[PDB]
Amino acid sequence: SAEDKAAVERSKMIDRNLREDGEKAAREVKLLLLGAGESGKCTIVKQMTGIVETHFTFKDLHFKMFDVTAQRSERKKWIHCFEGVTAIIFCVALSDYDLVLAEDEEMNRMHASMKLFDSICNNKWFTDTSIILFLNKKDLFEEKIKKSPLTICYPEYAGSNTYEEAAAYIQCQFEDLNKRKDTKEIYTHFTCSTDTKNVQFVFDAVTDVIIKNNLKDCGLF
Amino acid sequence: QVQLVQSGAEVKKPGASVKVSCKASGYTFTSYGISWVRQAPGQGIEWMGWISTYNGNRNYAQKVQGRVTMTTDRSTSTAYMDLRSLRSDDTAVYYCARHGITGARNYYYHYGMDVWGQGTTVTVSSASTKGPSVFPLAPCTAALGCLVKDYFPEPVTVSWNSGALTSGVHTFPAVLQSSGLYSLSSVVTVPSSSLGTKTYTCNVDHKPSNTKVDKRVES
Amino acid sequence: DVVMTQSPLSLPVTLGQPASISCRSSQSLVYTDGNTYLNWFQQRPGQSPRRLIYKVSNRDSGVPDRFSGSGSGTDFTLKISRVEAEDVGFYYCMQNTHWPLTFGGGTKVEIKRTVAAPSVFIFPPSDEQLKSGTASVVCLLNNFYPREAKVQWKVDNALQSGNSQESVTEQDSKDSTYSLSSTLTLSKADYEKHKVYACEVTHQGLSSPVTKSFNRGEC
Amino acid sequence: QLRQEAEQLKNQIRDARKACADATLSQITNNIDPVGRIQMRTRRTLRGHLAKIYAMHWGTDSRLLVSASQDGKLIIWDSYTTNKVHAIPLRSSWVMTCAYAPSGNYVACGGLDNICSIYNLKTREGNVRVSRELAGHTGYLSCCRFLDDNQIVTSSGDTTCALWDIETGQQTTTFTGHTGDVMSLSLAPDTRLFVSGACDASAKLWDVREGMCRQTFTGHESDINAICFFPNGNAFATGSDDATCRLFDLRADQELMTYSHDNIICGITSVSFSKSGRLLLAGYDDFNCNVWDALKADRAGVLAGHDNRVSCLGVTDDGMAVATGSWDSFLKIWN
Amino acid sequence: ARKLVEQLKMEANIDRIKVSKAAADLMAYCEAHAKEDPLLTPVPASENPF
Amino acid sequence: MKEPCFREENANFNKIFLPTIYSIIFLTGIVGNGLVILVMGYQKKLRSMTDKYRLHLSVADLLFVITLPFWAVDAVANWYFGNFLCKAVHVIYTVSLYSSVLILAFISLDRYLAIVHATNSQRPRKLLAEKVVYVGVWIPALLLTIPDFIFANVSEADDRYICDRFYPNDLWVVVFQFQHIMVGLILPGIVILSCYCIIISKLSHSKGHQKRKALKTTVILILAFFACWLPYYIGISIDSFILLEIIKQGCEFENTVHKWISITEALAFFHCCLNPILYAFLGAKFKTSAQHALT
Ligand SMILES: CC(C)CCC[C@@H](C)[C@H]1CC[C@H]2[C@@H]3CC=C4C[C@@H](O)CC[C@]4(C)[C@H]3CC[C@]12C
Repeated sequence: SAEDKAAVERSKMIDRNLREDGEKAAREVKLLLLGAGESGKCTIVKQMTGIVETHFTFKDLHFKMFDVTAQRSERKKWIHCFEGVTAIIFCVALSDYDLVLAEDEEMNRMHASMKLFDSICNNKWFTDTSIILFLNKKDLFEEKIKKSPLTICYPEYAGSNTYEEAAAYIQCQFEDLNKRKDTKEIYTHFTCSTDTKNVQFVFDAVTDVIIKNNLKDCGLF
Repeated sequence: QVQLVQSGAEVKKPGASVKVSCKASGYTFTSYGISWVRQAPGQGIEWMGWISTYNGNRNYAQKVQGRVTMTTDRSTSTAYMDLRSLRSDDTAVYYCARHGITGARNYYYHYGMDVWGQGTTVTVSSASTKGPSVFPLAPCTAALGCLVKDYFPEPVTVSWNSGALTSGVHTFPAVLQSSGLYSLSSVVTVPSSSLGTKTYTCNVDHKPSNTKVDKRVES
Repeated sequence: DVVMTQSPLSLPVTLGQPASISCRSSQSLVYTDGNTYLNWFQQRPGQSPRRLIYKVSNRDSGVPDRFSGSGSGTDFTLKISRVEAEDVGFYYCMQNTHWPLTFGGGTKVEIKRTVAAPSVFIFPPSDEQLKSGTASVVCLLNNFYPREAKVQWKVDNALQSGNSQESVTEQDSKDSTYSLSSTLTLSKADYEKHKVYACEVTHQGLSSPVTKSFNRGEC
Repeated sequence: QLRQEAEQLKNQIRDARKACADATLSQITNNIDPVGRIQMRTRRTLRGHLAKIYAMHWGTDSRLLVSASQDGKLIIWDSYTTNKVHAIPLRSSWVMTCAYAPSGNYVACGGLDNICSIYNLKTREGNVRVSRELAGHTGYLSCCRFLDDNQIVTSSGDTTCALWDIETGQQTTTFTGHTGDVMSLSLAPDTRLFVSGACDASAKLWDVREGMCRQTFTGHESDINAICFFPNGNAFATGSDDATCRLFDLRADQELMTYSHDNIICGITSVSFSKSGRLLLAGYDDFNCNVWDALKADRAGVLAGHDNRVSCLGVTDDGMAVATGSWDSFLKIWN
Repeated sequence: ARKLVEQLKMEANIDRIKVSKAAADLMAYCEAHAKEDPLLTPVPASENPF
Repeated sequence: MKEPCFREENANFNKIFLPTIYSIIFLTGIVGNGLVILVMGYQKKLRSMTDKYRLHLSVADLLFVITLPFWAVDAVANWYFGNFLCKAVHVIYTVSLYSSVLILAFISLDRYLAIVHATNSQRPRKLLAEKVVYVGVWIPALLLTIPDFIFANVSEADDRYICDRFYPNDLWVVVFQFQHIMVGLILPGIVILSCYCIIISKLSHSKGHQKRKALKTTVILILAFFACWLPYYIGISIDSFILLEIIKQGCEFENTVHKWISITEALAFFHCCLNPILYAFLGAKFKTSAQHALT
């Protein structure tokens, strides 16, 4: 029975290969990108068919980003494939309060962004997946507030037309749209034109997520 | 086997010092202790000490305190007992017996005195070795005997006709005189049917002086 | 320490009959953990003490089942069921619960026998001792029982005391009898000043006090 | 004008279907004795996957099966001896389907990359190499089955199903008419017709050569997740997300029997039949697999071995074994 | 809307049969091949590959 | 020289209280370790980096626990099992005692690596828990039982047998006691106190719920280890000191310290019961695994 032993040896070899591949895969970091208004794929791609995978390495850590904006099908039928990703990166355009949706003028675009953030954050699959929030287009928003007061989007807003206060208010609203306060955290960053600083925050957030995951795994809580 | 062997008999002078040895064998020496016990002639047994054979923690009797010292030799598996400043009262027989149990954590003394080595006799006197003087006994069934007076030290064995007669023979245990030497007698009885035809002789043996005295006894 | 007394001091035995030795302590022989470490010894003459029973009841291996122990508290004893010739010798009881250990007084287990009259002999001194300068006479008592024997020297119908030595032989293996010796040692001056010498013998088995006498020249 | 006529056409079809309803299946299948309570235990337990399992397929020799997982691996096992015969690393690790060709030479794969890949197993050097990549769909591929060694049919989420041609690599025919995403597909035993259930709670019968939809069956409340033909090819059974299973007949052209229970509130992920058409197997979301009875609608067994949702299921061609793979990364074989 | 009207016309001009006939055919198929079905009737371990 | 101090034992304190504590510890420890071993062995998912450490510790605790009935029987009446078991029991006790304290140091190193160096330290943890555990836990523990083979044997006195390590002279006792303390407290104590302190220094100022929850558990672990193992070693140290005559306070002091050692060693035996609670049943992941393994 030489063939039997040869088959067992081949099985053992291709079984030992799988362990190495699995270790290499589990050493990496996987991120998911989302965006409501302008598809949320503009700033991240440049700073560095259906699904587009982007690879880069920063400070001895391998990152991937999956862009699912070309999947215009029903979202509940394929969103469970992404359960278990390390984090979700969300893009919001701050210079979107005074604009209206292209299809209809009834709905404000940034209300659509709030709706999408509510749908993503409180989904049943993402109960432990932390969310990194980028608020894009800060310069255009700062220029826009002075000409057009921020009262078309928030009827309940009461305060000065100042950039810092309005930005803090928007950030507070988005962070307050969260419900699972005891299982996930939301990190907010105002995107800057120096890409190095913009990609340092992602590194810090993913390091924090990794530390908390290790705490859960190692049994300290 | 588990047995204890001691020294031999010894005679000393007042004010001297003595040492006796108790060589043990047949058991793990360093797990027990050794106690030294004496027994004076015609007086009750009494205790005079303890020693450990393991980290040497000795204890002594209140009366013999300051006059006796004990040491052990773990390499040769034996124990000693040093006594000094001897009086005449020290004449006794000193015994050696295993006593107590030891160990790293267990350390007691309520475990009985079992092996009980054979023991040595010790005597103290102010004299030296003298020879025994044997005299026949002249009578008037009849008995006969030999008399030994003023000899030293114990013992002396008296044989009748060099052991040719072993019927109706009596040897009297020696007694201490007031002078300071022992004296004893031995008497044998033979019916007077043929007393004149037979003859009787004594062959005494003073081992410390190799003295043999022969006496023929007639009325 | 703890003083132990045991009674009777002497105890004669007839074969096939029980004997009982009892010793009671000064305090309560109970340790903190309980138990009662009191053990009994037997010392056959010409040997070393041999353990018989320990912890009041257990008997060490190799001891005949005849010996038994019982009792507790501060009053308990030892009893022998059947007694043969190999049960003669001293007996002691030792406690090992307090520091130090103590030994009993000791009871001699004699063997009982039918009372027999004593045979009394007289051996006058010979001439060699007289020319040496010492005169000694003996009043022989042979093959008698029991130890009770009051022998006193009678010279010129006068009682002389303080200058006589007594020796007693152990049990006879064949008949279980005794033999006492009374020695009267006198100087030449005292010996010549007196003429008649005799020993007065009083024995329980004797109906009347027998007296054997002699005079100078006749013997 | 056209809308009013369309409603009238549908009304006549409904009236025609109701007239044909002479007697339900259960009334005439009341006499047959119930089958004994089926109790199957795991024979093998195939392991080596490090992530969820989304599909599997059985070879036509009843020995070799291929499983697709999210770790990026496509493994061909050997059911008899547990030995792995191959391990093909995918180019894209988001896979939702697999197929294993009747000849045994080829396999297939698909997923969120919108592209079907055909791998060649029996190569000259013994190494598995991609033989073709099929592109043209605008939505995620959900299922794909081999018609023969040269033709393959796929169904995607863009409400279309199409018939391909491996050697030339272009779509040959496209079947349209659905409203929502197509979630499953099943070929007939004679490989001349196939049916697919969509997200609009409806199923349609297509024609591989004619290219026109022939029949439409409705009755489900939510998404249809699985489908398969009855062995003789005159019936197919669907399982949907609303915790129900249903059986249709092509000739009678309406529903016959519904398999449901009050305790079941989770949806079905995969269904399959047995060799004689007597045991409608089903996979459930609540970690369980239920064995049904195609004629009496009475549960006859439960397969509870998995710690996570069961997502694939299949039965060998000889009827010897049934294999289930779940999101806990383990395959099991029952008999 | 034109395609829907045309599609409905083709699917309505087909012949139907009674439900009892199809049910009887399914029952007959189930009975006929019930003898060779390892899952309904377990195979003895002598011929059982697993 | 000097006088001799003989041990004194209370009938109740040695006959009724110690057997009950030994029995309670035996039952609780065997139940806990059995549950942990069954949960670890009956799980099918994988063996995480810390699921390979719970098994070592459970095995060591089980070996320690098996020893207790023999000690209880010895404390009640006497030793009946002969001379071979008087060596086997000591060997098992020593091996389990040393391994069960070195495994804690390795677990502490694993956690420190997994938290402080989170991004890059994925290789060293695997190397440790797959290769160095045998070199650094089981090999020294086995090599430290040569004195148990050599100097342990039962001795006969009257009708009572005592099983103890009999040493020739006092110095062997002191050397082995100093080795015992140095290997059982000092070596793992510094590692535990140096890793967990710099973990809680980093898990403190954060306002998250999970970090605030893990800080309390780490502090509990630090306090439990030392509060369970410290008094016994203090007693051992002050006994070794008086064996060198550097402490001279009579004999009642020696009897008192011996009573303290006897009463606190039984307290220190509770490690085999407190380990499964602290390292297994206080984790959410292990709770989920146990619930899965129940079915
Ligand atoms: C007498 C002494 C040496 C005890 C002997 C038992 C020791 C050596 C045995 C008992 C159970 C064993 C463990 C059993 C299972 C596993 C899981 C594996 O993935 C790593 C090794 C590990 C963790 C073993 C290490 C060795 C081990 C701890």
